[PDB]
Amino acid sequence: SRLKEIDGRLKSTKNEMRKTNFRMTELKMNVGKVVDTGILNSKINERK
Amino acid sequence: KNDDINREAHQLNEIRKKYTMRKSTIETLREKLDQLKREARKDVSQKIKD
Amino acid sequence: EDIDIKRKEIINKEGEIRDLISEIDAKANAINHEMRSIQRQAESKTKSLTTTDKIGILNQDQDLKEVRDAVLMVREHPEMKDKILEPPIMTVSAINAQF
Amino acid sequence: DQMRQELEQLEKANEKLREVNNSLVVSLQDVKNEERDIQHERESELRTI
Repeated sequence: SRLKEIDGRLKSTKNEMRKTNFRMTELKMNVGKVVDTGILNSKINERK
Repeated sequence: KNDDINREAHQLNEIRKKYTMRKSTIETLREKLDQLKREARKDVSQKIKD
Repeated sequence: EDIDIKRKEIINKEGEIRDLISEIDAKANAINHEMRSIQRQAESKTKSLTTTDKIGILNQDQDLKEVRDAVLMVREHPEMKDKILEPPIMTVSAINAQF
Repeated sequence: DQMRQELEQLEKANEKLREVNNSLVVSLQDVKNEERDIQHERESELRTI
């Protein structure tokens, strides 16, 4: 019974590891969202 | 490899936004200034005939 | 968009590989403790007196096992060790086998 | 960058999970060895009786 409890804890820990790794990689993939630093500069120059 | 391709993507995104910036220059300076000067005339034959 | 897709694919591959890291750690820990347990068993067997002393001879019979337990308790009990000694099979040694 | 900060935090969390998993496997293997020893003792005693 103790072995089964520890095995269940082990499986839960492995699932948590997989979830955390995939969330980390999703955080990495969130860098690729299109960040834009363009049009504003033209209007800045014109206004100045 | 992923980081290298991401850096290339960011460079090209900045390039595209510089292009959009030049497009905005076109829209305002090329046209809005053109429209402002064209309408500022109000056909001076107006004030002249006044 | 294409680079974002490739980045997400490679990143999911990285996450999946990272999953197969701590699982390998679990396997390594289990195998290491198997190593330790089996090595401890080997060490205990090596420590065994292999029936050298007459107390080791006492390992060969249930009543002799009780006698061995009594001898061990006597060793653990100094008050029961000075007054009560090991049996003449252990304490007393004959000169030869015929004696 | 903020996603990278959370990436670092969850990397620390994943390393902690690795340590917890290793400790749990240590305990599991020790209890397995205890099970094997108890079962062998049971077999020996039952055979003798």
